Amino acid sequence: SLSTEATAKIVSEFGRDANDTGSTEVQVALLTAQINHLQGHFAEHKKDHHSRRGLLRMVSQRRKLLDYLKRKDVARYTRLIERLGLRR
Amino acid sequence: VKCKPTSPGRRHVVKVVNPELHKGKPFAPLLEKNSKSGGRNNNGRITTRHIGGGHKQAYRIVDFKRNKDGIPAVVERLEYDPNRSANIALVLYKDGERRYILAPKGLKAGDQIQSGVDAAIKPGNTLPMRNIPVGSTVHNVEMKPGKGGQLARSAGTYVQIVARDGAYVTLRLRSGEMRKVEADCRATLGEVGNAEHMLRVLGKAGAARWRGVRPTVRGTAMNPVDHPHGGGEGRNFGKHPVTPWGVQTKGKKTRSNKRTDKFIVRR
Amino acid sequence: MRHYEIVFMVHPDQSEQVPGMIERYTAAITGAEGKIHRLEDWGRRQLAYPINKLHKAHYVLMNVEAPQEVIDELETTFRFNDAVIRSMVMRTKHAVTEAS
Amino acid sequence: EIDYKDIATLKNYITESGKIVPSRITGTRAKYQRQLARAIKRARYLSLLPYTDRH
Amino acid sequence: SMQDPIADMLTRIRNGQAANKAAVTMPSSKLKVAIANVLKEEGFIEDFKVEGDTKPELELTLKYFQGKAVVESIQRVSRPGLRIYKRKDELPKVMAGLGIAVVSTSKGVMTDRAARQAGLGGEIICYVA
Amino acid sequence: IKVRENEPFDVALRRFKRSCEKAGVLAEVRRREFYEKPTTERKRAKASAVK
RNA sequence: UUUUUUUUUUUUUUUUUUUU
RNA sequence: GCUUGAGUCUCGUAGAGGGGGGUAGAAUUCCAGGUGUAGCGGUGAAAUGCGUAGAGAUCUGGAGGAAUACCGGUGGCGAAGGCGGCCCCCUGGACGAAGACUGACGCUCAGGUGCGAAAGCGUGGGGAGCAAACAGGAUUAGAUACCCUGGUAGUCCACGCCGUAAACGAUGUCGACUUGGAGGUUGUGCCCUUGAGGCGUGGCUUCCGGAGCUAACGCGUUAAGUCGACCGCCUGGGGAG
Repeated sequence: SLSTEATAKIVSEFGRDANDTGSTEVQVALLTAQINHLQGHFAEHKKDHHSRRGLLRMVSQRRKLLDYLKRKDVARYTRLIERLGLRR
Repeated sequence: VKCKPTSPGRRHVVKVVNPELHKGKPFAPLLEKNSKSGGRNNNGRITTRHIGGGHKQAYRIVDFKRNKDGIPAVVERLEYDPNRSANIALVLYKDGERRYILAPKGLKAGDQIQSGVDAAIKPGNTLPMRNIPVGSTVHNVEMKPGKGGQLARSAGTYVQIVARDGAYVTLRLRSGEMRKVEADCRATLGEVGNAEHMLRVLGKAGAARWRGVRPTVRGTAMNPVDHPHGGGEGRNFGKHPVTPWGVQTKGKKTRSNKRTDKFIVRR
Repeated sequence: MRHYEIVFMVHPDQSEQVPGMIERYTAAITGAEGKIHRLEDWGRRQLAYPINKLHKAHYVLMNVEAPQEVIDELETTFRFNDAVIRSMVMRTKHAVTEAS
Repeated sequence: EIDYKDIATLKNYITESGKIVPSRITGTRAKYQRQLARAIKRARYLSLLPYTDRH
Repeated sequence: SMQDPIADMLTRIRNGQAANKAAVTMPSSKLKVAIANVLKEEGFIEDFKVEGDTKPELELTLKYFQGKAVVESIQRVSRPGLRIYKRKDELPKVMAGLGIAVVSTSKGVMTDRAARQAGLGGEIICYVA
Repeated sequence: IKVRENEPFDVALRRFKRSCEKAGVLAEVRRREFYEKPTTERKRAKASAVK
């Protein structure tokens, strides 16, 4: 929902060698920048609940893909949180 | 009370749940341009307006006329007025001056205040109705076309511009919608400022009706030295009108100057 | 740039007012940078129903590649115009560029 | 038949009660009929297909 | 079928074998191919084959006698968690002596008879009769 | 819904408006309409007509 | 799929055994 | 280690839109005055108003209240409900696809979370036309009535405790089920597209087919015949909601 100024910068920062753009630390950096962008414009339209369940569903996934990553790969998980916080 | 900020009364913890709880609308000093209202009734001599108790009136807001039209302006604050329940606000005009204006609900930002012949349609001081569109809200209405504001307050009395009615003879209002007055009168827009102070009871009492006056409380009941009734023994029981002048329907008017009412469907 | 197919009806006999009044409607469309696929003087044509009593209109149609920021302004400056009988707006499923 | 210049030539499908007849009579493919239906709709509301006798 | 490993093995030999076929074919599984084997070697089916060896399919020649299913009187009795482990003399002895059942235990899948004679209890897969 | 007669010897050419507008419009409305129960009835009638 | 030409008419007691 | 259950991108495609917005159009009241004179509504039969202070209607001039009449369907969507014109914004669900990226992050749920048809509480009203109550004229074995003019509430609802009953495969979760064959529809691969669709083929839906199962109607594989993960309800009269 944000621009390719931030999202090429997410791929550069959270990838590891080649084609990582949809990989687990890139998808979670994605989803934490995308919420944090939607949190900038959700301030508008005043009746916006048509929109909102997206923002809500994608934060429940951010929490969930973290619950998964801990179990899968403890290095991946623990190095991710010192860049993005998100343990919530 | 269903608007926001609604400001609700407390829990039942004390004798006063209401009055109004609004933060952010009393300030001091009473700023340079002000005045008061004088003594008790003193009409000269045998006073006709009953029960009195007339101390502490007290201060009023000195801005009428308000004809400062096309000089643009901006908004420092909004306040209260306890004489009218009103949402009155501090308007700095960009020539070099500060006023007190009868503004609607949340007209601050500090906004884009400006009015007059053709120049604007915006939030606007006092605005001639012949120059501007149709709408529901109007407010000021110069009561006859050069006199001044019919409504000094934004208390919900929606007076409503109709479009092409009768050559400029607009407004669709409260007790007689064929009031028929010319669109050469001035509006402001609009009539909802403080709903909250008047959509609910302030008190049984509160300060508004005991620290500086008495309201009505009696006329008929007790002592026959006044009204046409009624013996004693707690009985009364009779035919007792409001003499010589009548009550629960009759009308009072025949003739007067203006007297433009034209249909007045009553009820 | 929605492809607004907009039909507007002005007063029938004002053949001298309308050539310039299209210039006073297009002036909102160029402002937008939006653009005219077709723009039709339909003439003094008769009416389906008795609206605004002179039993004809001066019909104008256009097909504008213009954004949503103009159409409530257009709607207003047709509606506030006491010479405008009725005015209506269709949109999208490509552009029309062929006359009627 | 999606747009204007063809429906001014197809007013044959208007029966005398002033309405658009069910295609039993010629037998058209669904895509083409469902195109012409929307070409007709824009021509209705714009009076370029001037629906029944007095309008 | 994954909610009950390996139960569909007993339903599929009922279905196809009622339904006019001399044949049925499916993906293989950790108990099914031993069941296929015992069903032939007792003779309740005519053959079985297994095919695509490196990731194989499992194929049984059903016994379409009179157009009715041989495995019409069948029941798969042991279910998820609520297992049926029975001692070497608690085992099935059904149809007044004519038998039989198919089990699994400490030597593979086998008939209840061949289990009783090896002197072992086990997992009661199905009452074949 | 507007229909001439010519030479008018009481011609009675006025007859073709029975197609819908004059004559068919009474399906709903008579005093009174039907109000409840006419909606699935329109498509119920499609089955009585198969002959 | 509009279906008010008047509203009502007390309890009984009939009752050809039986296993098949 | 995989079968990729699960998603986020990429890329497309329409309708009676979850919430705020803009709002297109018959009748017809009753009036300013333009008229024809006595008759207009109403019924199993007519009535109380009414009529030389003219029964409507019908023009012209005006003041108010604001359904969706249909390309509208021999139909379209939807979790139910439940909207009928079209549009601007928030842009539900989806879900037809070159794929990319991670490998069960999964299904299905009780207490709760939301939603919640009838109805009361509203708090202030938006105050057509019809019609419970309202108000009678009338048909009178009593009508405490149904008419017929007159009549509100229901129309709908900002906003929110709403349980809730007829929202029944008298019925969830579903994967394997591959005799099937016939329609009703939707999207789509391939054709000298001489073509009413030929060869195909999923989805949405219905039709209604053996071995079995089996009373009587017949139901005949996804359907009750196999196989199963539970969050359940199931304690007999009358005691009861």
